[PDB]
Amino acid sequence: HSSGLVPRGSHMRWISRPGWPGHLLALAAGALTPLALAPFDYWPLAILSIALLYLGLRGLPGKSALWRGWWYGFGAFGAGTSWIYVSIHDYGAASVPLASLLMLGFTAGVAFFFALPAWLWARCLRRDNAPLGDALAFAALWLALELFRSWFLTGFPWLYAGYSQLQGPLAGLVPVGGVWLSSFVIALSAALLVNLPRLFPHGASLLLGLVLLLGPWAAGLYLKGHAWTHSAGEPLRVVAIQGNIAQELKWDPNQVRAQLDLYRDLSLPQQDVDLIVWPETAVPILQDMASGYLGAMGQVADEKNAALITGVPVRERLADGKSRYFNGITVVGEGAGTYLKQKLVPFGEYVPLQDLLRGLIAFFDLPMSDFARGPADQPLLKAKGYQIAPYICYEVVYPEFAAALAAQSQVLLTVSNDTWFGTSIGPLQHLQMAQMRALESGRWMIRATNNGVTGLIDPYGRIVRQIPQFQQGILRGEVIPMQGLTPYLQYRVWPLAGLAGVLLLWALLGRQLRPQERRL
Ligand SMILES: CCCCCCCC/C=C\CCCCCCCC(=O)OC[C@H](O)CO
Ligand SMILES: CCCCCCCC/C=C\CCCCCCCC(=O)OC[C@H](O)CO
Ligand SMILES: CCCCCCCC/C=C\CCCCCCCC(=O)OC[C@H](O)CO
Ligand SMILES: CCCCCCCC/C=C\CCCCCCCC(=O)OC[C@H](O)CO
Ligand SMILES: *C(=S)NCCCCCCCCCCCCC
Repeated sequence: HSSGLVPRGSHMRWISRPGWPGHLLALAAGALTPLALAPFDYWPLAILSIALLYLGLRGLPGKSALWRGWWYGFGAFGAGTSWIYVSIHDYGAASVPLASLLMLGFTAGVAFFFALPAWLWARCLRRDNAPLGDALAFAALWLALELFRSWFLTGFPWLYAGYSQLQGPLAGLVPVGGVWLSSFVIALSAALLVNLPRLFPHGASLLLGLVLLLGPWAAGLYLKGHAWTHSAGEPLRVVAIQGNIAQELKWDPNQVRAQLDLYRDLSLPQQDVDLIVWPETAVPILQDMASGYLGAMGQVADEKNAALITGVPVRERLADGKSRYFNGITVVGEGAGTYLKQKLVPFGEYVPLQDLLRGLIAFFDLPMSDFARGPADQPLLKAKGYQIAPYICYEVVYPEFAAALAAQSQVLLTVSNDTWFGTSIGPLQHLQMAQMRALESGRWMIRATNNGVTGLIDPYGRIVRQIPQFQQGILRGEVIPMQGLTPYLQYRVWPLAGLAGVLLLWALLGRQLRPQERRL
């Protein structure tokens, strides 16, 4: 049998005990997670962060476990996504005290994405006396935890631990089970290293712990660089245009026309290529009222035997009066199709509780928007006879959602505007998650940005071609259409999710099961 409590005199009990020291370690532990992500990319920190949290929950009761999970999550988001403050301050025009209070509220609320599972772990799931089962149960809890984060309210799938393995040794597992399997193995390892000393007395158990600990790592390295997809056709020559049109939230007539003339003038001279791509809302005019600018741009592409792909605000006139808006992208030239954004950022593209909050937002002079969600099932964009999966801005962040469109495609395309966050680590984290989509999908991704990290991503998630951010530039490069299905795109989460459900159900039942001192 095993208690698990560290022997007295080791200076390690405060970690797993109720009180402020254990919470402060958890706060710092959570703050490691951005370190393991881009741009720092110290991926072993991801294991340490989770290992520290797992250890800090060992003896803990439910009420203090909940708050210790809140402190961990507060450190993760307070350090990992605090960069959201830049958009609110610099482009929302809010003062620093105001913007600080908003971000303080946000990360304190978002920190409950780690508080709730911690509380669930303590009250119902944790088995301190079974080291091997506890590690599996914790890993399977980590999956549920991130899966829940993708779904709840609108979802905030930021800082998944799995993204640290994009260029890490576990990159071989990402095409197999997605970012989900990557997070699962990082948590599983982290709990095994904690409980590994407890298996030293026992040979067979320790051996089994070592296979579970290092087996998947070996499997990830063995599968690193393996191509599950095959060439579908001749390479496409791609030109992406990055015009640092200063974001003006008050959108004014004289700067609009200079946008239309900037993107045109930059496209014409480019010697013939297969694809011209423009970033998010590259043409600022509504789709219906830009027939002239759009129509001319198609013939310019036609003379260049090319397809032009650009983001454009799209309007829908209802039967009664006023319109409805969408953040769309459309294709002209050698191609067709128009895609409408489905995932909308709350408080950026729309107001989630507009009736109460509208007046409140207005008194503090905060920007508001009224974009609407795209339909459930939309066709893919067509360009030179190929199926191009479209992603606008942070739709790339939702892995299950991305996989549905990534399948049934031969190339991946995203246009996004990272201007809002400036020189912070947001755009790099955002970009990193875009590369994971290429690695899960075994497809090339074209990423054109209004100003931040435009590039071409090979099917291994590696950035083969890119241009400097924060300056006007053009990216010339070649991407290859891809055929075939990765295992992750074939089966998605369900194989791993079912395994996790079993492990959670086992732990839940096994925690309360009589250990062969049966009453019957
Ligand atoms: C003591 C138990 C033994 C275990 C080993 C020691 C554990 C503590 C080690 C490091 C935590 C301190 C890290 C401080 C928090 C990370 C720094 C940070 O958050 O920087 C992110 C930055 O804000 C992005 O812009
Ligand atoms: C910085 C916070 C200090 C707290 C740490 C105290 C205990 C360290 C625990 C485990 C090893 C983590 C150290 C790993 C060093 C970084 C990993 C690395 O070398 O990555 C290279 C980089 O990713 C190329 O881009
Ligand atoms: C979801 C968005 C958040 C909505 C609200 C979520 C729950 C808020 C509960 C209390 C708020 C004020 C907390 C006051 C501090 C509570 C301290 C406490 O309970 O400590 C117990 C101790 O840790 C055990 O030993
Ligand atoms: C370990 C402690 C973790 C918690 C930390 C505090 C969390 C409090 C919440 C919001 C603070 C609002 C201020 C956020 C300031 C971030 C500013 C920022 O990241 O800007 C990047 C800059 O542009 C790069 O050049
Ligand atoms: C294009 S949309 N890129 C912008 C990325 C914005 C990141 C900000 C995310 C804020 C989401 C909060 C939702 C809260 C859910 C509970």
